[PDB]
Amino acid sequence: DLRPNPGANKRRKRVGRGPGSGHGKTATRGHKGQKSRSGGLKDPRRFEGGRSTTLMRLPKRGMQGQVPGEIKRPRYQGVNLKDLARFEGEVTPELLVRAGLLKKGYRLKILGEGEAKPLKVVAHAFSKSALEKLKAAGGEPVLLEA
Amino acid sequence: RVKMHVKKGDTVLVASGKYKGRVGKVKEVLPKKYAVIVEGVNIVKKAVRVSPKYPQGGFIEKEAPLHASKVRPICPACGKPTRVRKKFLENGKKIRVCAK
Amino acid sequence: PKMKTHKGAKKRVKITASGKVVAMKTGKRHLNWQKSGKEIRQKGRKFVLAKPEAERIKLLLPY
Amino acid sequence: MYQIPVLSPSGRRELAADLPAEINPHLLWEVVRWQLAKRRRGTASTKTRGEVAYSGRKIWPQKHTGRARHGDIGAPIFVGGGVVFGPKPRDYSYTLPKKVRKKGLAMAVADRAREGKLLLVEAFAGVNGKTKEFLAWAKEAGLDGSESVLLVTGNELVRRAARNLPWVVTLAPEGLNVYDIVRTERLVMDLDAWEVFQNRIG
RNA sequence: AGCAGCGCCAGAGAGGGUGAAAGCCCCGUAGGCGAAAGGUGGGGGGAUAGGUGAGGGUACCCGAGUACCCCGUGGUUCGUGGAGCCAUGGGGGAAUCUGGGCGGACCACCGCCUAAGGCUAAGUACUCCGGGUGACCGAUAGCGCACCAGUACCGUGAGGGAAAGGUGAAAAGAACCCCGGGAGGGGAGUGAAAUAGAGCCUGAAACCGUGGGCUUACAAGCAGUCACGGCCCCGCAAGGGGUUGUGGCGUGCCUAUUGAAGCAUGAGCCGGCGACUCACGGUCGUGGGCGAGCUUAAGCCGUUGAGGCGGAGGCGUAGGGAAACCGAG
RNA sequence: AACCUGGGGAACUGAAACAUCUCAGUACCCAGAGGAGAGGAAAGAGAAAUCGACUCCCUGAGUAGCGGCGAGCGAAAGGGGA
Ligand SMILES: [Mg+2]
Ligand SMILES: [Mg+2]
Ligand SMILES: [Mg+2]
Ligand SMILES: [Mg+2]
Ligand SMILES: [Mg+2]
Ligand SMILES: [Mg+2]
Ligand SMILES: [Mg+2]
Ligand SMILES: [Mg+2]
Ligand SMILES: [Mg+2]
Ligand SMILES: [Mg+2]
Ligand SMILES: [Mg+2]
Ligand SMILES: [Mg+2]
Ligand SMILES: [Mg+2]
Ligand SMILES: [Mg+2]
Ligand SMILES: [Mg+2]
Ligand SMILES: [Mg+2]
Ligand SMILES: [Mg+2]
Ligand SMILES: [Mg+2]
Ligand SMILES: [Mg+2]
Ligand SMILES: [Mg+2]
Ligand SMILES: [Mg+2]
Ligand SMILES: [Mg+2]
Ligand SMILES: [Mg+2]
Ligand SMILES: [Mg+2]
Ligand SMILES: [Mg+2]
Ligand SMILES: [Mg+2]
Ligand SMILES: [Mg+2]
Ligand SMILES: [Mg+2]
Ligand SMILES: [Mg+2]
Ligand SMILES: [Mg+2]
Ligand SMILES: [Mg+2]
Ligand SMILES: [Mg+2]
Ligand SMILES: [Mg+2]
Ligand SMILES: [Mg+2]
Ligand SMILES: [Mg+2]
Ligand SMILES: [Mg+2]
Ligand SMILES: [Mg+2]
Ligand SMILES: [Mg+2]
Ligand SMILES: [Mg+2]
Ligand SMILES: [Mg+2]
Ligand SMILES: [Mg+2]
Ligand SMILES: [Mg+2]
Ligand SMILES: [Mg+2]
Ligand SMILES: [Mg+2]
Ligand SMILES: [Mg+2]
Ligand SMILES: [Mg+2]
Ligand SMILES: [Mg+2]
Ligand SMILES: [Mg+2]
Ligand SMILES: [Mg+2]
Ligand SMILES: [Mg+2]
Ligand SMILES: [Mg+2]
Ligand SMILES: [Mg+2]
Ligand SMILES: [Mg+2]
Ligand SMILES: [Mg+2]
Ligand SMILES: [Mg+2]
Ligand SMILES: [Mg+2]
Ligand SMILES: [Mg+2]
Ligand SMILES: [Mg+2]
Ligand SMILES: [Mg+2]
Ligand SMILES: [Mg+2]
Ligand SMILES: [Mg+2]
Ligand SMILES: [Mg+2]
Ligand SMILES: [Mg+2]
Ligand SMILES: [Mg+2]
Ligand SMILES: [Mg+2]
Ligand SMILES: [Mg+2]
Ligand SMILES: [Mg+2]
Ligand SMILES: [Mg+2]
Ligand SMILES: [Mg+2]
Ligand SMILES: [Mg+2]
Ligand SMILES: [Mg+2]
Ligand SMILES: [Mg+2]
Ligand SMILES: [Mg+2]
Ligand SMILES: [Mg+2]
Ligand SMILES: [Mg+2]
Ligand SMILES: [Mg+2]
Ligand SMILES: [Mg+2]
Ligand SMILES: [Mg+2]
Ligand SMILES: [Mg+2]
Ligand SMILES: [Mg+2]
Ligand SMILES: [Mg+2]
Ligand SMILES: [Mg+2]
Ligand SMILES: [Mg+2]
Ligand SMILES: [Mg+2]
Ligand SMILES: [Mg+2]
Ligand SMILES: [Mg+2]
Ligand SMILES: [Mg+2]
Ligand SMILES: [Mg+2]
Ligand SMILES: [Mg+2]
Ligand SMILES: [Mg+2]
Ligand SMILES: [Mg+2]
Ligand SMILES: [Mg+2]
Ligand SMILES: [Mg+2]
Ligand SMILES: [Mg+2]
Ligand SMILES: [Mg+2]
Ligand SMILES: [Mg+2]
Ligand SMILES: [Mg+2]
Ligand SMILES: [Mg+2]
Ligand SMILES: [Mg+2]
Ligand SMILES: [Mg+2]
Ligand SMILES: [Mg+2]
Ligand SMILES: [Mg+2]
Ligand SMILES: [Mg+2]
Ligand SMILES: [Mg+2]
Ligand SMILES: [Mg+2]
Ligand SMILES: [Mg+2]
Ligand SMILES: [Mg+2]
Ligand SMILES: [Mg+2]
Ligand SMILES: [Mg+2]
Ligand SMILES: [Mg+2]
Ligand SMILES: [Mg+2]
Ligand SMILES: [Mg+2]
Ligand SMILES: [Mg+2]
Ligand SMILES: [Mg+2]
Ligand SMILES: [Mg+2]
Ligand SMILES: [Mg+2]
Ligand SMILES: [Mg+2]
Ligand SMILES: [Mg+2]
Ligand SMILES: [Mg+2]
Ligand SMILES: [Mg+2]
Ligand SMILES: [Mg+2]
Ligand SMILES: [Mg+2]
Ligand SMILES: [Mg+2]
Ligand SMILES: [Mg+2]
Repeated sequence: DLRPNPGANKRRKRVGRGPGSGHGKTATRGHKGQKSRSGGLKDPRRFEGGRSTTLMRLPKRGMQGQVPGEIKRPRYQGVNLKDLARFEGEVTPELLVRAGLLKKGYRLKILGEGEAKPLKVVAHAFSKSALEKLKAAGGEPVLLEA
Repeated sequence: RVKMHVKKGDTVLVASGKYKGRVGKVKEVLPKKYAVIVEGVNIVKKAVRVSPKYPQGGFIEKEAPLHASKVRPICPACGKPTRVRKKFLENGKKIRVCAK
Repeated sequence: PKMKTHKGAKKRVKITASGKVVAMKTGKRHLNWQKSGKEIRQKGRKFVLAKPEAERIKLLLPY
Repeated sequence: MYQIPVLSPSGRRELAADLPAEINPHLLWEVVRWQLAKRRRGTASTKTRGEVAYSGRKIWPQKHTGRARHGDIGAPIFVGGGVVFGPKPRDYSYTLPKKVRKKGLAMAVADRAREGKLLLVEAFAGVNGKTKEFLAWAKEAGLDGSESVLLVTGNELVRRAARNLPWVVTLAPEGLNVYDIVRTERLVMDLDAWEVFQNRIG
């Protein structure tokens, strides 16, 4: 294979449009033709009408903030036992983060749909319904404590 | 500095153009313009003279300078490049495969 | 560089898991005085928007 | 394909390989583009109406002057004035996905091998950095020089050889890049270098 | 130095120059040497300054207008907020380890750290200066300055601030004669070339002129177009070129406007300069890699137009609720 | 030349008016340092019976939070590096 004919396979096409020409996009810009098309219109996405923005809706969100900021609290990662049943051996937070769906998330909590393979599953929390599937063919190793 | 180059005042061959092949002693070497005076390129100046003193100056076809690249030094064997060998003390220049 | 999330709109609008935008019913805090029990109840729940829904999406983008 | 030609003092024992079959022309291109774009250097720069020697004083009143209407000379409509959207320096590189870097690499080699040009040598009579030697070795190697050759090898002496030779491009083992591969007609690489090529992919 | 013939070097086939297109002609390049003198120099070595302990009693010392409190303010993401911490202009004003500050009012609990004296290299920033490299510019560009430019010129001054590059390979730069006061020409002469002859390569356009062809003094016009005829011009003819006599038809270009030939805007004419870009983030589409996974950032190693390493981190695999919490709900 | 540190410190502009706010501790005036300057061995961080001077980069994160809760503004711990 030589340097000729590796070119983009018929769809890269850096065909950017040129607005000053005389045919296509002409006198005025691509689109324009009027006024307040010249340097920049307000936002306008979230913003402009000139009237009360749609900001008429209201902040229910409580706890929306506080001076010192956020409170350090344990974060539980929902991990379904359907993907858990995928591999087999002895599932612990170590494994699920080493490769899977933990991502250093503070805590592990298996739960939900899927069918439970037989094995010890060490987690920090179990859904009531999740405890059933694994109980019906496995061990329920709860979290730490100290 | 570094202005130095090929040969000096001695015997040399001319591999130029209008005077290709010719051979002769280089009577002058001006390093500034990187040209040397041999006996080849000699053109006829019509001028009486630039300075009024001495009425008759010469329609002389005197020697015209020549780019120091078209001329090559020479020895027993005709036309040779220039190697250099440090003597038992000084610094002499041997030719392609001989001495001086 | 790096669009900033519009805090004012995050503080009052949650985007659904699909792509819809929800918020609380307007006019339930002040005008109140004595409105049909229907009203104050109808005003408790949240709703979906329409076109500007897409407008507000374009703010909480990193969010 | 599989069976690659191998060269050694003992003879032409043709071995085999594991390189893929399907060659995506486009993918290859992306990688070649990526190499050529990363090497670019955004050295091209021009001075904006801002960065330019001229003053700031308004040149005329703009009223009952009868002249046109202007500010400072630095304005872009003012021969000598600042440039409009003139190029500033900027980086032309990007992070092409690693998976692809490997893909292309294999596919390049594979391609060159499928044409039957990939020769895995081993014997090198070229003792020292002497072009003559390599010129001889290559002569008996089937490399008359009628074909550009990407000589890949760990030995820096073998480098010395083909180094100056025009119709050849020396290169280290890790230097393997689809550009230089595709660039040349023939590919010749030491078995020890084929092992390290095998390490990245094999 | 092209082309043909026969050779050769290459740890050097980067590049530049030589009358045009040279690895081997010249300067270089690869590779390799080199400092009496000045500068630099813990990288290697040497020396000195300095520093190094266990258990018990005593409770002497451990940085003061300081801590701390209050009034006024500053800094921080913190706009007086529930407002701490740090800093301090004003007033009050301690203790030395049962001392004292902090962990976002305050209190108790648990833990952290020792204020009110000072010094400390490296990693970091920049580029007047030197060098290297460019999908950087090529004299309206590029620095304001390729050229004796921060000049000429302008302004009381601060300050403003230009224009202006190129004979040829070599000056061989045109002796001598002729016209002319000179300038400038005409011969002669140099040169491959002189409409390359000296602000001299190329030498476009507007604009001025000389010669020739068609044409015009009863004619009405956005200057053209369609037709026929005549005159001149290339071809033997068929054809084609130029010009315009008569007939038909016919309201400039742009802008702006409901509407312009418009007595609405802009434009003396030519040449050159001149306006939708890039960076980061976003959203849709599209080409391709991989797939319940996908992907790296600084940086390190390599290279000197080579890549590789680096999973920290990001997006995705679960949602719902203000939240506690619960979870295929 | 620029970089740096301290003392002093704007307005246009944004908010589609404007006064808090923004522009910005930017522009600039001033004093001082040097091949750098600043900072620097905890009366620290802040929730881990954890970390262990300082600076610089990546990240954390447009998160936490600040805000005529408008326009906007925007940390730190921790993790990867020099
Ligand atoms: Mg079009
Ligand atoms: Mg638009
Ligand atoms: Mg504007
Ligand atoms: Mg505007
Ligand atoms: Mg507007
Ligand atoms: Mg209104
Ligand atoms: Mg004399
Ligand atoms: Mg005479
Ligand atoms: Mg749904
Ligand atoms: Mg209320
Ligand atoms: Mg009421
Ligand atoms: Mg009722
Ligand atoms: Mg209710
Ligand atoms: Mg995020
Ligand atoms: Mg300026
Ligand atoms: Mg100036
Ligand atoms: Mg101005
Ligand atoms: Mg001004
Ligand atoms: Mg006026
Ligand atoms: Mg006028
Ligand atoms: Mg201009
Ligand atoms: Mg200029
Ligand atoms: Mg000018
Ligand atoms: Mg300029
Ligand atoms: Mg990298
Ligand atoms: Mg080569
Ligand atoms: Mg030819
Ligand atoms: Mg080289
Ligand atoms: Mg050639
Ligand atoms: Mg050459
Ligand atoms: Mg050298
Ligand atoms: Mg020496
Ligand atoms: Mg030495
Ligand atoms: Mg010294
Ligand atoms: Mg010394
Ligand atoms: Mg020394
Ligand atoms: Mg040192
Ligand atoms: Mg000692
Ligand atoms: Mg001892
Ligand atoms: Mg005691
Ligand atoms: Mg005591
Ligand atoms: Mg005492
Ligand atoms: Mg005492
Ligand atoms: Mg004191
Ligand atoms: Mg306090
Ligand atoms: Mg404040
Ligand atoms: Mg405060
Ligand atoms: Mg502040
Ligand atoms: Mg601030
Ligand atoms: Mg307030
Ligand atoms: Mg005080
Ligand atoms: Mg005491
Ligand atoms: Mg005491
Ligand atoms: Mg005491
Ligand atoms: Mg004690
Ligand atoms: Mg005591
Ligand atoms: Mg507390
Ligand atoms: Mg305790
Ligand atoms: Mg503490
Ligand atoms: Mg102390
Ligand atoms: Mg340093
Ligand atoms: Mg420099
Ligand atoms: Mg010019
Ligand atoms: Mg010009
Ligand atoms: Mg100069
Ligand atoms: Mg000069
Ligand atoms: Mg002037
Ligand atoms: Mg004057
Ligand atoms: Mg001026
Ligand atoms: Mg010339
Ligand atoms: Mg001259
Ligand atoms: Mg000259
Ligand atoms: Mg003359
Ligand atoms: Mg003549
Ligand atoms: Mg002539
Ligand atoms: Mg003449
Ligand atoms: Mg002419
Ligand atoms: Mg000419
Ligand atoms: Mg003449
Ligand atoms: Mg003259
Ligand atoms: Mg020329
Ligand atoms: Mg004229
Ligand atoms: Mg005239
Ligand atoms: Mg008429
Ligand atoms: Mg005929
Ligand atoms: Mg015809
Ligand atoms: Mg007519
Ligand atoms: Mg209209
Ligand atoms: Mg008119
Ligand atoms: Mg008018
Ligand atoms: Mg008007
Ligand atoms: Mg107009
Ligand atoms: Mg006019
Ligand atoms: Mg005009
Ligand atoms: Mg970014
Ligand atoms: Mg983008
Ligand atoms: Mg959409
Ligand atoms: Mg895309
Ligand atoms: Mg397809
Ligand atoms: Mg990967
Ligand atoms: Mg980054
Ligand atoms: Mg190493
Ligand atoms: Mg390196
Ligand atoms: Mg190289
Ligand atoms: Mg999610
Ligand atoms: Mg369900
Ligand atoms: Mg203001
Ligand atoms: Mg407003
Ligand atoms: Mg106003
Ligand atoms: Mg501020
Ligand atoms: Mg200040
Ligand atoms: Mg330093
Ligand atoms: Mg320092
Ligand atoms: Mg210091
Ligand atoms: Mg300090
Ligand atoms: Mg200090
Ligand atoms: Mg700190
Ligand atoms: Mg930095
Ligand atoms: Mg980022
Ligand atoms: Mg704030
Ligand atoms: Mg603020
Ligand atoms: Mg600010
Ligand atoms: Mg950190
Ligand atoms: Mg660190």
